[PDB]
Amino acid sequence: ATLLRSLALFKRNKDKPPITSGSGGAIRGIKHIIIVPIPGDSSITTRSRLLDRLVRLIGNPDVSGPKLTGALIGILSLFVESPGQLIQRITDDPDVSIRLLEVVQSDQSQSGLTFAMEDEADQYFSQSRFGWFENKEISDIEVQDPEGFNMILGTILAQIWVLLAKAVTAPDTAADSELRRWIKYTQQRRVVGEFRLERKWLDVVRNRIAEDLSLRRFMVALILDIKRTPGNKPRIAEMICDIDTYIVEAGLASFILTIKFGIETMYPALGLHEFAGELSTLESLMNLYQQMGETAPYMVILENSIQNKFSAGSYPLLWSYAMGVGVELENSMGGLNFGRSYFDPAYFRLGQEMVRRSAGKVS
Amino acid sequence: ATLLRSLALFKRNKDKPPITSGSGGAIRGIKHIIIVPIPGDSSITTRSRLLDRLVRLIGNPDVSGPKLTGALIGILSLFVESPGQLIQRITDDPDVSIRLLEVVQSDQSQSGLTFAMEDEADQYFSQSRFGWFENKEISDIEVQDPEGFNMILGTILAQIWVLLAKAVTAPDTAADSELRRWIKYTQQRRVVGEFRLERKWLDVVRNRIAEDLSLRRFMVALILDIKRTPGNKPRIAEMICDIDTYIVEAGLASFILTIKFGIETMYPALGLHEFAGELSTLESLMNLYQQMGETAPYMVILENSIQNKFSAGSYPLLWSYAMGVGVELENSMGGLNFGRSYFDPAYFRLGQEMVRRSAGKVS
Amino acid sequence: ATLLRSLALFKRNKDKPPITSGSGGAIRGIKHIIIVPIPGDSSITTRSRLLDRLVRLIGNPDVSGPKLTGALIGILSLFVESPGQLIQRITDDPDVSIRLLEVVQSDQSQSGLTFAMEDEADQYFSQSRFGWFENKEISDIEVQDPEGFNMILGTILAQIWVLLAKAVTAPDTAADSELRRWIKYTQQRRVVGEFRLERKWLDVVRNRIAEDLSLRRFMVALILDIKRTPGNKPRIAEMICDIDTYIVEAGLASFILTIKFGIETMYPALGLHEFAGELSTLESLMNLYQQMGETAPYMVILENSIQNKFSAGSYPLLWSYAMGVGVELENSMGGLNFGRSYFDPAYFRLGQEMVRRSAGKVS
RNA sequence: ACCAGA
RNA sequence: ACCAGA
RNA sequence: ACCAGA
RNA sequence: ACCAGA
Repeated sequence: ATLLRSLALFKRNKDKPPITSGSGGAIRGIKHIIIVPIPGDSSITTRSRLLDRLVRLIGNPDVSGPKLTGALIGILSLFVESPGQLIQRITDDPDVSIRLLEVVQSDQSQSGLTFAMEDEADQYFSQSRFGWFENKEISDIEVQDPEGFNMILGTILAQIWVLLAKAVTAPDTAADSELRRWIKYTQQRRVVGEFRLERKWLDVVRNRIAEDLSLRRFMVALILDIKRTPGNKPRIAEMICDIDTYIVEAGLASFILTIKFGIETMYPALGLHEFAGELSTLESLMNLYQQMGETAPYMVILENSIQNKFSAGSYPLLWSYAMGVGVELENSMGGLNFGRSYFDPAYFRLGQEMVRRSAGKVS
Repeated sequence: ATLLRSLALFKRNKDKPPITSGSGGAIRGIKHIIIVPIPGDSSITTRSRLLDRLVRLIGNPDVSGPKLTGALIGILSLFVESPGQLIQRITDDPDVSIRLLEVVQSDQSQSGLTFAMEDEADQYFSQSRFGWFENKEISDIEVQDPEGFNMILGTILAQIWVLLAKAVTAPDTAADSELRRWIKYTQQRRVVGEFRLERKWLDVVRNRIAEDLSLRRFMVALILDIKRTPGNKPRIAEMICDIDTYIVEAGLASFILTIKFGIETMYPALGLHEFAGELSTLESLMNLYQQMGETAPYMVILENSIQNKFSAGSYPLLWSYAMGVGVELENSMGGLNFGRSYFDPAYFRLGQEMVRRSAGKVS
Repeated sequence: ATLLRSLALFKRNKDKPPITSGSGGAIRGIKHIIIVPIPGDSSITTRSRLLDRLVRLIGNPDVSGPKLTGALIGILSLFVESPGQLIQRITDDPDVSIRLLEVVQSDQSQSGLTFAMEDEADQYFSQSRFGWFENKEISDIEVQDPEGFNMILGTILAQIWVLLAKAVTAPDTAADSELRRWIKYTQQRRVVGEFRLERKWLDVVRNRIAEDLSLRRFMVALILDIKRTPGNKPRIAEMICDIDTYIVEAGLASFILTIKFGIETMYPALGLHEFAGELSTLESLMNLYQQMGETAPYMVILENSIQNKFSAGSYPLLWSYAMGVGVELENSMGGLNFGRSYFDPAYFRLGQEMVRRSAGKVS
């Protein structure tokens, strides 16, 4: 029986994360200065004016790659006291150097904001192609109370964080799903229902989160910082960690649903010998998933190299069995597109057959 | 059998609370000064006058967000000696900074109360839209005896704490349920039956408890402080912990009733293989429920991010089975609305069928 | 079988008493000075005169809340040497501060008693609405022998302690039950049969014990001190612990009779699966009942928050089965009112059917 | 909450 | 999220 | 890569 | 040495 433990150790080394800290520092890329307009000063009034001048900055076809990513990092961190020590706390991206600039309110400037460069800010912040709210009776969302801005900012962030859930997996067919979360935070009284940003504003951001990678690394790594906050989180931060249950494991559902339907049901069609090698390369992917730490449900949001390893192509037979168990059990699995060049529908029909045979067949 | 314990550890890490104390302090939100008018001095007379001038403050359409929340925190803590060291004892909310001000009685002021700012208090405390008692022959509820005020304050609090039970779950259809608790504390002689605040006063408060989150964090976290009081509690505090049995787990009844009817009855339709994966993701939610501590029955009152995890959408088949067992056993389960996009009524009809088949069928 | 012990631990934590000593001291209510006229000096004569001037104080419509409760605490502790070190020994109520004053006899005062304030006592102690004995040929019950006063005080206390048995559960229909205990202590020669206080005197006290809560906490917590007295108790104290067998568990008979008829009979209709979940939430209420200690039969006399947990609404089916077994077995169960909004008479008729089927049907 | 209990 | 619970 | 998830 | 592998 010496072949067995020599086989299991063979799959616990080729299916092992490589050890690190071997690069001396000659892998770091050419940097890229990005511009994140942080809120200026203690006062609430200028950070509501900053949010107003930076939401309509995004709804603009004339904004670039870095100017839009720095605009989003500028508004995804307005919910904290002193956002400057949050951006440099979170960003460990090696391709983007944060050069973040303070924005203070003024009555001299055209937009109303200067940089702490009085009119140079007006070329930073400035009709049928400007993205804005759906109730476009709105002109400005500048307020002066703290709990007003806390509910407006919580409304704007709650429909940028739900973009992250399927900006990279189902970008085009995300419009119906993300509305069902907007309905969720409206009846929870988390957000205000009036201030729904339109299809064209969100399609700027959803296309942006999909097309660059350092914006997603900022959006993921602050979520991981929200989770570590021990006590009662602040209420926008609780909302971001509430949206997070839709963002985790988003793009690993050829692996999560393989576990949920192929493994956990335990039909008699797992003792097939053709699965016996593929239950071990799925056992080792569950050992690998929990030793990657808290960055493991985001491996395809962060789009690292290790999500090729959790792909269903390494277990093409036991995955198809789990799609057969999956679409026969739930109504919700009927909408899942599983179109791959390794499908083998003879085990998909064997997956459905074990469910239909075991209808009233208590084990 | 190495796949089995590798599977169970996989569900005891993705269904695990994240470890904390990783934020250095850069998550804390922008603060918000709130105004909680605490009772002034040792004497009973000014805290009955404070209760009188602050109940009718709430029945007013001209009061704001923070002024109403500070009015409620002002009256939900009048039942203790020195309420100032209760508010700063309870409030660990990061979005609200308590600036609490002492209120002393006077004969110079219009309302009768000054701040320890003689007439500035009159703009703080001051007909068919002013909410007040149903027997609106009442003008004032200022008294001078201690046991009188102890019964009037116990009457006002006992119909604010029953608002919390379903302010966030069934806000609109709470009017018939909360009356059945008002009838309970009338025949127990806990409250006085005359001083029933009307529909329009309570709909200010029930809408308030629903729409902001730092008021609920104060209402929850003093309940958790009432429970820790070892000996005989004071009688208003015993009443709050008595109302508490209706506030606990309020919004988790897709999980509590899944345990009560799906699990604990133990019909032969739990050995279905389609439930075998969903009895383990319900076993791990019972491990998670008791290691969250004493803040776990209030997770949807506090509206944290972990009540998405106890949702019935993660076990959509075994939940529907338990609604089928549930509505067939009790008359009371017929009023429960369970309308979700994952219902699958083929197991709801299988849930009813196991009850009807097992009518006189002792195991 | 890992779901089973994970289920049983889930019900031994949500159905668990919360741990205590977490309040630093900021729960304690506003105090309330009460006036308990203790007997003055060693001599027997002034404590018989104190009892005389304080029984007719209670039969008076002009006495208040605190003056009546302090009058009752004044006479419920006359049976001990030095009653002053009994009141401050018993009262751990946080809402009532005992300010107890010594009463000495005199020939200068109108009532005959001064305070150790010669005429100020006459406004403390002073016809068809004055409650007094039924044989209202009696003018005074002042005596001079010790065994005379020991039998008069034992007569007055034995019809105040039987008020406590159902002052809070069946207040209105207690007049026929409490007479059957007065007949019991008359043929035992415990009391004197002549000195029966009338309906109108006792309806002052029974309404008082029902309407305030700190009087019941004094009446309960001295009963618990009577029980701890090791040797032969004094004879009035033996009588109070003799009345106590009617005061214990008074208001828990939807739980005691559920145990007595539903559980202990062990008909074949307990192996129903619909009861199998409700025999475990009744098993855990028997674990909870004996770890609450010696204050557990008085939880609804003390009216704490934990008697909502022993309510029949948490086991609405197995309770109705036990009312069906109950009213079919005894004549005495026919008088029990069990009218609740969770009755489900299909198991009440199933409860009666198991008794009628098992008539001469020895197991 | 409601019965009977020397 | 929605029932009943002295 | 694609579903559903108060 | 030769396949497939978001």
